[PDB]
Amino acid sequence: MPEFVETPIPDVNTLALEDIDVSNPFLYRQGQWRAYFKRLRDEAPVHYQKNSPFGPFWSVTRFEDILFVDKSHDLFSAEPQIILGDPPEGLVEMFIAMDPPKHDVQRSSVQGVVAPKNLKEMEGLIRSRTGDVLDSLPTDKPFNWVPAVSKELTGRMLATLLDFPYEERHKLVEWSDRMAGAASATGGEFADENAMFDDAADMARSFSRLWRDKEARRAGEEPGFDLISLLQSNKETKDLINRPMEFIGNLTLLIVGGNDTTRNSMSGGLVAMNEFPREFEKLKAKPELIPNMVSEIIRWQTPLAYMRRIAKQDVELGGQTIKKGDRVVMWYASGNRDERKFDNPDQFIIDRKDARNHMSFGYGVHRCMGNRLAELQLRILWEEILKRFDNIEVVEEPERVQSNFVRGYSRLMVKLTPNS
Ligand code: HEM
Repeated sequence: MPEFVETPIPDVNTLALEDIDVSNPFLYRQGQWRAYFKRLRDEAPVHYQKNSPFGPFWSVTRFEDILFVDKSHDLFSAEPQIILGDPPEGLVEMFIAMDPPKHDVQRSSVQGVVAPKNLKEMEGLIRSRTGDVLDSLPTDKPFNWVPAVSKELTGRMLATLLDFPYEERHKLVEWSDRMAGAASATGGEFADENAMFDDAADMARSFSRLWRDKEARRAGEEPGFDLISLLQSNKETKDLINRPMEFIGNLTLLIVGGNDTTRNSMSGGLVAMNEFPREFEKLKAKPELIPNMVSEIIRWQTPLAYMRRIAKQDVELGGQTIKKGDRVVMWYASGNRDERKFDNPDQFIIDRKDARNHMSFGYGVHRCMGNRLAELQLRILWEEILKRFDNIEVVEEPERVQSNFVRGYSRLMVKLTPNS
């Protein structure tokens, strides 16, 4: 797979409609994504690009149209992939890229790990880790929030969800980064197929051991609240290792789904607060805004820019005809900035009344399974921030990640001022 090398993105008004290529993974880093999507929403809301490095595709960029595509599982398929391109020549079936009814069967089998009753049992540990992390950070001198907080809290969460050995939690993050980030799939920075195969093999050995280990301990160990515990308590799933593709798939999806999304929500809120510092004063006055703010963070950031589908038949949309078999990209990042839905869509407004109606988790049968865990982690982060810090300043332009899919930060230099 060829690497994507950064070059300067031209002003969108300099281009013919036919030439707008929103698969470029530097649109986010260079700040051009907003104007590019505005033009599409306004002049070509259902747009066909016949020429791209990932092959041809439709872009759907308005909020209401994206809702329709996402909810229309009768017209659009999630199979075989939901990223714009393709993973390497043969690398792990996951229910995010499956249609009902098989989709439903697989998702039902793992969804209890994020049931409300279950999340209630994790809350104390999340809060204690969050507090410990924030207590460890330097004050009045800049540090990189991305490894210090966002990645650190996330890797700990991911290990808790499996019962993954805590001292090896980094491997979950690294394995997930390499998959999420294949150049061939998302225009991401990872171009070595061999390292992916090694990760795939190593992750399958690691999961297979942890399963056999936990079976051995469950003898007389009480089950915890992790996914593997729960799967080996439900009679339908207790044999899951005897179906290798479903076993590796469901576990991998859980880890990949919550890895960069939560990390980038955790980083993105500081970026939005730094761009609209009045909001942080508003928050300090009205701390009961935290739950609505979490929604507004998630909007505003939109951690995953899109999900892709294939048209099961010809479909009329936005004054066009999507043909059977065409790839179709639902641009959440565009829909969350659609002024037809959200007034002043680029402003971060903690008390925005319809923040909860964001599409960052999508809608329909694939709507994010981990949505409540993400919201719980983020509320707790901000509760714990608000107890400790009078200000939280970003001191350098953030470095943003190369990807058409992930909307994230690799460097975020922050200076904290304690309250007393
Ligand atoms: C802010 C954080 C998150 C964002 C923005 C996010 C976003 C998404 C999106 C856009 C989808 C597919 C939606 C669609 O196709 O309509 C999805 C699915 C999924 N997410 Fe998340 N997610 C986040 C956090 C999490 C976490 C923490 C986990 C796991 C603990 C997770 C697990 C999943 C899974 C398993 C699915 C597949 C659901 C299915 O296909 O039925 N997500 N997520």
